[PDB]
Formats: sequence, C-alpha cells, structure tokens
Amino acid sequence: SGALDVLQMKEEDVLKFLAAGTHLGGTNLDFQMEQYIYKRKSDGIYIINLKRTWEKLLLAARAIVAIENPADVSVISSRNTGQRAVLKFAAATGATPIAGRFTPGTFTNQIQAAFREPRLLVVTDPRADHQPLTEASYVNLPTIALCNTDSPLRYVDIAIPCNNKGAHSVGLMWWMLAREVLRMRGTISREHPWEVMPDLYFYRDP
Amino acid sequence: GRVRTKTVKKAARVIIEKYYTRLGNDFHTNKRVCEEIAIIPSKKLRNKIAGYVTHLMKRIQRGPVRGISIKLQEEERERRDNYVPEVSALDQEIIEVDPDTKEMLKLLDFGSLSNLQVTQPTVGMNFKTPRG
Amino acid sequence: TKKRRNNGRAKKGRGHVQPIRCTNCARCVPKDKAIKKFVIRNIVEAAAVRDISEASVFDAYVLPKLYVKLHYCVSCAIHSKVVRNRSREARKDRTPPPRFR
Amino acid sequence: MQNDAGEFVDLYVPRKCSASNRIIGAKDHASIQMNVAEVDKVTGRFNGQFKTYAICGAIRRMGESDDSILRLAKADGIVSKN
Amino acid sequence: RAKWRKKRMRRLKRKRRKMRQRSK
Amino acid sequence: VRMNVLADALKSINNAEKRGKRQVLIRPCSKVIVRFLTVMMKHGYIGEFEIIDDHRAGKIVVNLTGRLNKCGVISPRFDVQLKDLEKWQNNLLPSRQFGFIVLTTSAGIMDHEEARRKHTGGKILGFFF
Amino acid sequence: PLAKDLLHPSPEEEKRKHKKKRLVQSPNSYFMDVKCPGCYKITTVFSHAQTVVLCVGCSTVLCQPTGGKARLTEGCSFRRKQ
RNA sequence: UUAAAGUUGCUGCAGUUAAAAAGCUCGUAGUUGGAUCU
RNA sequence: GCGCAAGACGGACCAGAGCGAAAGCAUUUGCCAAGAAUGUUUUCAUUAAUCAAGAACGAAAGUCGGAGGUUCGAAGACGAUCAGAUACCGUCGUAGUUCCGACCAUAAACGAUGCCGACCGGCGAUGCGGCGGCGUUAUUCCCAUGACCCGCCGGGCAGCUUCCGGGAAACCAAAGUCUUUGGGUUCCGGGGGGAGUAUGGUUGCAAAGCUGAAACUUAAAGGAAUUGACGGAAGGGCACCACC
Ligand SMILES: [Zn+2]
Repeated sequence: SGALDVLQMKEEDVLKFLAAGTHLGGTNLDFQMEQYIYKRKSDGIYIINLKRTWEKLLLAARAIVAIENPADVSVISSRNTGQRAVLKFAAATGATPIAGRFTPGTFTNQIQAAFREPRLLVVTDPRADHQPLTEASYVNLPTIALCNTDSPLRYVDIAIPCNNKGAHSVGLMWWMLAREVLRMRGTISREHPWEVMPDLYFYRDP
Repeated sequence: GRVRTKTVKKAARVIIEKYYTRLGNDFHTNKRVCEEIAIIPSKKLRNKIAGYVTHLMKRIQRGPVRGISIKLQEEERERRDNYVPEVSALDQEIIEVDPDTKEMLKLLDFGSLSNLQVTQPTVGMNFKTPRG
Repeated sequence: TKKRRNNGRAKKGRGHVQPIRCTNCARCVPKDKAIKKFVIRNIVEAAAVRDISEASVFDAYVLPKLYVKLHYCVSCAIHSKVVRNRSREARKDRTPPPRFR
Repeated sequence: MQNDAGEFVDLYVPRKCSASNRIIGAKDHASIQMNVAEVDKVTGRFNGQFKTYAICGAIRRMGESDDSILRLAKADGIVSKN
Repeated sequence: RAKWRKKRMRRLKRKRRKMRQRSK
Repeated sequence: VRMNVLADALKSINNAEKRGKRQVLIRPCSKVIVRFLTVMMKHGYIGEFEIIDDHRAGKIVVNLTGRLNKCGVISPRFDVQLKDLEKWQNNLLPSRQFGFIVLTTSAGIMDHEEARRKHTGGKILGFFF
Repeated sequence: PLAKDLLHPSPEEEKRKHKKKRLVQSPNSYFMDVKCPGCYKITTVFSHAQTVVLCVGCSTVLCQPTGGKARLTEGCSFRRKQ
C-alpha cells in the first residue's frame, strides 16, 4: 500500500486476524525478525505488528501480480496444515502447487520427471520448506515466505510476519494473499466482499 | 516367506490406477479382468498380480493410499474439500484480547472495535522450563 | 592429530586438579578426567526380598539402600563396558544415555 | 570500457546489486531480479508498469535481502511510511 | 624410545668424565 | 596501546564495506584522518561525512557508497622523492588507470598526481583504490 | 540491520548503552535534594555519595554509602535537581 | 658465482598438528608512542 | 567391644565452577599484609607498550645437615608365571614420601597457540559488581535487607550455531581482517641424520644446568585427509557342507 486509501486494511480484516491468532508469536525472536514485532508480553510471547503484516502481504501480492504467466508461480507447503490452502490458492489464481514432500533435484536436475523452472516461489514455512528454498539459490529464484518470530531469513526476499503455526492463521494468511492477488489483477470487485470464505483453506484434524 | 516383488506390485498398481471402475473385491473376477486387458505371461504371474489387486482394493475403502491416484477419488476428495460450515470459525461476537494487544490496536486507529474484551494477563512471570 | 576440543577433560581456566585413585586399579587419575558413577542400590536383591519381609518383626518396614560413588580410569570404563567407543559425530553428543525412560 | 576515440570496447556491461552496489557476475546463480507491480491511485488495479530490483547472492545469503527490498520499496513510495 | 637413549647417552658421559680428566 | 590512529580509521572503513554496510563509526577523530577522508571523498569513493564533538577527540560517521575496493595505511611514513614515486605506485596501485597514493607534503595532504603537478615530494600516508 | 542509522539513535537505544560507549559520554548520576524528617534544612546529596552525609547542626544521618547509589535513611525524602 | 630462491623474505617467508613461542613475571639500554594551537 | 598413642591425610558436597604471574590452591576460628572486577560529575596529568643486561618465584625427582617416622614404596631379599623373566602378579622392605634450614632450576612446565591495541555474525546459559521491574517467601505489618522470578550494563571461565573470512586439511569467531601483501614490539625456524654429541667457557657439594660445532652420511624423512587389509576393539545377521 503506497499510503493509498483504497489499499488500507479494514476492521473486518483486523477482526479476522485477531480471531485466528495471527498477531501472536512464539517465545523466541530471530534477530532479523525484530523490526516486525510490537512488544513482548508477560508469559513471554511476542506480538506481531499487523500493520507490518499488511504491508508485507501487499508487497508479496504485487510481486505475484507482476508475473505474466500465472503458472510460473509455484506455491509449496510441506506440513499438512498448509496442504489444503496451497491447493486452494492454486485453483483460484492458476499457480502450480506442491503439497507434501519436495523431491530434491526438482529445480536443478534437468532430466527428472517433475522438473520445473518457476519464476517465483512462495512457501508456507522457511524452516520446514528449507530444501525448496535453498534449491532456489541455484537457479535464480525470488522467494516469498510466511515467517514467524523465530524464522531464519536466508534466501528469503519477501518475509511476511505472521503466526505460521496455527491452522486458522495459515488458512487465513493464504486466503488473504489470493484475495489481494485477484483484487489487484482486476477479476474481483473491491467493494463487495469475497463470496469465498476462509474456511475452505483450513486444516481439519480427522 | 510370501512377499511380492516390484514387478507384480508395479503392474498391480498400474492396473488399479488405470481400471478402477471394473476392478472390485472379488478375486476370481479380478483374475478374469486382468487376462482380458494386460498381456501377461503364465497363470502363476497372472494370479499374483490379481491377488495383490484384490488385497489393495480393500485398503481403498478404508481411504486413499500413497501409491495410486484415481480421478474419481480426486472428485470425492474435492467434494470433501469443498466443505464450509454456515457459520465460520472467525466471526465471533466476542474476541478476547490482551491489554498489550489493545495498545497495538490503538496505534492502528482500531480503538473503536466493539467485539473486543480486554482480559487480565497472567501475573507470575514463569514461562521457562527448569534447567538440569 | 587432536581428537577432542576439551582434551578429554573438564579442566578450564585452572592449572592443576587434585588426583584420585581408580576404584578398580588404584591408579592416579585427574578428578576432571575420571569417569564417575553414583550407584544407589538395594542391600537385598529381588531374589531375597520375599525371604526378608516374612522374617521381619516390623510391619511395613522399608529396607535401606546403599550409596557408592565410583571413579574409573579411562581404561577400566572401557574394559568393564561402562563406556563404549562411538563415531566421530556421535562423540559430540554429551547427553546422558536414555536410561531414565 | 571505451578508448580514446570514444568507441565502447566492452563485451557487455554487467548488472550491479541494488543493495550493495556489487557487480553481479555471469556465474552468480544466487542473484535475483524481481519486478514489483504498480497500481492505480483510484481503482487500485495493475497499471501495467513495474519497478525492478536486483539482489546479489552474497547479500541474500547473509539474510539481509528481506530488509534490502523493503528499504528499496519504501524509497520508491510503494511501501507506506512506517 | 628417546627417553632411554637419553639415559644411555648420559651414563656414557658420566663415565667419560672419569676416564677423561685434567690429570690425564 | 593505540598507536597510529589513522591505521585504525582506515581498517574500520575497509572492514565495514566488506560487510556491505552503509555507515561506519570512526573513533577517535583526527585532522590527518579528516584530510585523508576528504581526499578520498573528492574522488567519489565515500561521500558526505560528519564529525561529532565530545569535548575530547571526537568521532566521525562516514557514509559508504560501495565503490571502495581497498584503503590502507603505510607504516612507517617513508620519505618519498619525486623520482621514487613511480616505483611506489607500481608496487601499491592495481592499475595505471585508477587508484591513488596519499602523501603529506609541505603544500598539504594530497594524492600522487597533484604532487606531480605541484612538483613536490613528501611522506607517504597511504593508498586507496 | 546493515542500514542502521548511527547518527540518530533513539533515546531508548542510548539510555541502554554503557555511559562511555554512547555517542556522547554522559553520567548516570545526579544530585538529589534531601529533606530530614525532623530538621528543616534542605541538603544537596550526590546520588553515589561515598561519605556518610549528616546535618551540620541537626545531628541526623542522611545517607549511608553502599556499592552503588548511596542509601537514604527511613523518613528522608528527595527529588532530583533539574 | 648470479638468477631461478617469496628456500634469508626491507619490498616479501614461517613458529596449534609438517622445523619452530623462552616455565612465569619484573626490569635498564634499544625500538615505538593518544586529542589538541590559522 | 571398650580405651590409649603416633604420623599422614582433608572424602562424599566438588561443577567443562572460583582465585593466582605461572608452578599451584579445599576441615573450623582468629590475627597479618595483599588483590581483581564493579561504582564514581574524586585526584595527578602522558606519568605508556615490549623488552639485551640484571633479577624474584618455579611440580616431581635429586643433594647436604637437624626432627620424626603412620601409610606407601625405587634398591634389595623372596614366592609365582614362563621356553626363558633380571618384568608384569604377590609377601616383606632400604633411601624416599612428612616437617625445619640451605642447594638444585628441570617437565607432553601444553591451549603443543608471546604480549599490548582496533574492527568483524547470532543464541542460550554461568561467576562477580551494579541498575530497573509484576509477583511468591523470611508466616501474617513499617521500610530497607536476604532466597526465587523477568530483563539491561561491564569485566571473567566456557558452550552451541554460521557459506564472516581463512587453511594442505583437520579445523579456527580466531588460527579472520595476507599477492587488494606495512598498528607496536620480544623470542625463535631453514631437508633428514651425526647431535643437543665433542670441545672451550660458566654455575653447582654432587647429579647435572646454560652456551654449543665440525668431519662424515643420506633422497627423502615428515603433516593432513581417502579407499582397502588387519586388530588377542565394540555391536548386529545368516547356515543341519554350524551347533542344539
Ligand atoms: Zn582403572
């Protein structure tokens, strides 16, 4: 948001962030994630600044929108909590999903079966999706990641400060990114709320 | 020991992922659908594939397996995935908020929120594990 | 070539550490280098408890224990299988063995 | 890069990092070039234009490519003040 | 072992002190 | 102890620019340091800087533009005659198209080309390229 | 980091540093103005006084030296000067 | 005998494991020495 | 079992904890002088860093005289084992081990890594001093004061992690900031042996310490890491041509 009044975050969105526990971090703090937090509260939990979260989410949406081919963006989630939200993000915007185990050599080995050459990479967890994110340093790939307070920022170019551990938070954070991507492209109106609710992105314990 | 081999297991997985509609739970029918389609040598190799097929179809009823992919199962799992309750989990009448989060929302010009309820924080600053 | 960063000891920031005698050899070992074990055992084993309580004149008597601190040299801890050898990387694991499970 | 006659005698002109002003070599496979889209002031849709930033592998191995891009986007007005 | 050879070379010198003197 | 404060000034600037930093703090300040920094700046290597007063030997904050490969001091301050400058610049500078040797002469602190223009020798302070 | 403003540190940054290591040196001590509960004279006392300070004529002890700031006796109040 | 020898190293070598930092500290000569004045 | 005495020794608490220039330092209490770190809007005002000469201390063993001699124990005397044992095992046991006063000046005296100063990534702990902050506890209260809890600052012993950079590598936040080569200064090395030997000088009661060659001989000796082979090194598996 370039200080624009149409791109500012609204109360219906802050209420969604509060209900999902996105503003709440862990007990540890990475030294390169320090500028994204507000304060540490007693019981030793760091609070993430939702204004900063919104700015980083909009920057990531801009970076995604700049890619001409929708399928050139690849979205990856290793943990099951993000596996329903990356197959649902890819079905709305057209990106390429990888849910489950990432095969080493996907981006570097040019004779394998599932060989691909993305132009942009979006991952759910820098610590869990470390192999796809370091393999991207061999083939000139930009990286967008959902980062907690203890997340390292190596090979991470756009880090979104959020609670990337809770299922509701992960689903909401993936649902907001798709919403902003569609509303930036111009396929969804910016006045009417999205008829798709965040529940479609959430993870359910069987 | 009676352990199958990669040849029979691969052939059976391919048969199941390609012909899910005709295969079933009965061994003696799956034994006759394999001979109609797959060009297999003698009966002993034909049966060991059609037996593991029957064994491996029961597991599908229990749920999906990490070795095959049926598009009908894809459709069923998409019907499962397209599930949303009438009342979402994120619309709540009251949201409990710490006194420290309330000040952050104040800095975010969100001091007029009416669903909030500031709660009492924990007093004892004991959030570490004992060492040793 | 050097094997251990701590030289097989615990000595840091001091010059001399008083020696002790190995329980098995009576060999002089520096106290920070010796292999130490605290043993809290029962005086009577499980093969004798049933024959001890039936002869005890006190109801609900609790049988005593035995507390011994044992010091080994590097040679006896290896011969008696108190300490094993392990791979180059495993050598850097200094967590006590999972006996408390 | 040019002789006394003014002719350009350089085979090609390499890129430079937007963060550290370092030359990005031909075998720097950990360097990225990223486009960030630009929107309309009123409707807020993709204008059709973008701004480009180049980051070098040494800087993004160091962990400082997240703050570098944020600083460069703040400088260009894309990111709000604080 | 060099310790023993050092010991051996010292006994030789101690004996050569006696067998090689100023009075000789 | 701290001898040759200019050596510490030039080693701090070199070490920070290896890390890709945008500002460096130099303590203590000195007028030799300031003149050397001005000589570096007028050639486009560092940029604007600023002196902080402490009622003591002050300090300096220097902005870095990523254009510096090396800046170093020579100890001791050898005397250089105008006929021995070519050997020094062969030994110290990476090419005949760029790089500078900084000397102190009776006409001021300058680089090896202004000294040639003014026809004067001096004592070698250091170099930068 | 990597673009930390060394010229303008925030007041919370500088108050946390060692006194000698700040951008400009500053003491952590002060002169505090103490009032005896019985006497009426008002006495200036150093925060880190090493001597037992007492009233000239009212014959009352004002403070006792410790390893840090001097400890005021009970019933004595104070307020920092300017 | 010179270069090769950056294997005598001022330019310009080495001293944890290959050759090698005195057991440790004091201390005279020697060597070196913080801002600051148009 | 109850007493008496003699000399030696300070267990368990005791730690990758503390102190000291290093050797080194552990029962209570008292006296004597000393010391670091922290605190400081005190004082002097360059008074400093490293050091030929020259000096102080320096484990253990060893040498001279006095005292005492529990235990252990070179030498020695035996009993075993063994093909042989002048050894390893066992029984005794001299000097010594202890104290007082003089010599001796050596150790894998090691972090195998001189000292002083600047810059260069994170994280959690720990010892000391100081500063701040909810709340527990010294029983119900006044404040300080102690024991916990959460942080910050300085000086210490260390630990984990890292594509900081180095290196032959092992590895090292120093062993980094080195062909992009200069902060100050002391000592010391130049293929392997002969050889730390001979000789001269010097110190010492002695044993020995310090300084210290050459003739001659030799094409390698050596350091890291890698595949095997082997181990009277540790863990697993299989076989009626293995056992049960
Ligand atoms: Zn033993």
